[PDB]
Amino acid sequence: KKHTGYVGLKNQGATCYMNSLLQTLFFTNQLRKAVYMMPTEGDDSSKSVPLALQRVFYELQHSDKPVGTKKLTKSFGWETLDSFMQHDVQELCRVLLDNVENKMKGTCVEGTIPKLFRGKMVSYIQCKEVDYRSDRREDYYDIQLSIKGKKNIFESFVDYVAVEQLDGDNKYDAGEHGLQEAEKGVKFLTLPPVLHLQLMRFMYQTDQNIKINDRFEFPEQLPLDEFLQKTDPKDPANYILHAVLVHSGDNHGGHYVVYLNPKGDGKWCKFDDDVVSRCTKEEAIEHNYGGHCTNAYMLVYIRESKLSEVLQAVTDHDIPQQLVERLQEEKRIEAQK
Repeated sequence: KKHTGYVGLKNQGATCYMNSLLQTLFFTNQLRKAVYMMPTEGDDSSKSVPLALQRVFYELQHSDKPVGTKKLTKSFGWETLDSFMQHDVQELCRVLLDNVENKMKGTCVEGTIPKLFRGKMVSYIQCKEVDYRSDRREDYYDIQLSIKGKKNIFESFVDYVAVEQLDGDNKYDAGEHGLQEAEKGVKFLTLPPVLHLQLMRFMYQTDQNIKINDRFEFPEQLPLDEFLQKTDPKDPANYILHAVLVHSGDNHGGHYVVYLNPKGDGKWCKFDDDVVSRCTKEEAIEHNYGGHCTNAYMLVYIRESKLSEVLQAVTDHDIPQQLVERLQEEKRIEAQK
């Protein structure tokens, strides 16, 4: 806190990726401000995920001491020894962001989650020998990128938009045209201001969940224009690395950490539960490539054109005085035992 200006989160069990994700969301300043503005005055403290996230964020903004998350884990009901071990980071991110997206309905920050995180892609099936095509628009809040046998993020995105062949016994049911040989793939229509990329190191013969510790390179600056169906000359898809969520160890267990440059200025900090320290750019990026068991499993990028708005400064006045009073009360009631 005193070294860095940022406070850590308590170790309170095998919550795995949770503390890492919480710092990542907290330092999505535009999301943080919108989270503070949610009308939770009449919410039950034991049950409200929205209020629970306001508390963690408030504590992360104000506290000099490591911040606790028991009321938050309670609120979305992941309380068992291995509850976080049975889920992955994108599943947790969906729970938190869905709950927060609901409460923002009928408020000045409605549709903050889609605005920040939601992109558009087209899933197509095109028949080869008959004139039939099926195009369906899909929304995504995150991308699961294949890393096995891939050297870098570029090769992952190439693999993601690669054409799959439907041949032989795997022919596509084209209705009136019967079974048909077809091509199946996805194209990107839009990339969102805040890009959540999970690296599929943790995957499912042998009936075992395994961790791939192979070298996988990701850059500081990531150009994605070449993966868009139609690019905008005014707004190119140039992305800036904001967060590197790191796991040290193997499939069964290990240590979770997040590297952030919160202001998007290339000044990196390591967030290790209660311990926040300054680190080199090299430690945050290159040292988490893995290869020949400490490596990245999730990357956050922010679109260069949206960086200053996404990372817009947060002051103490951005927290509604009502909300401040309710958490001020909670801290006083607990200080009576």
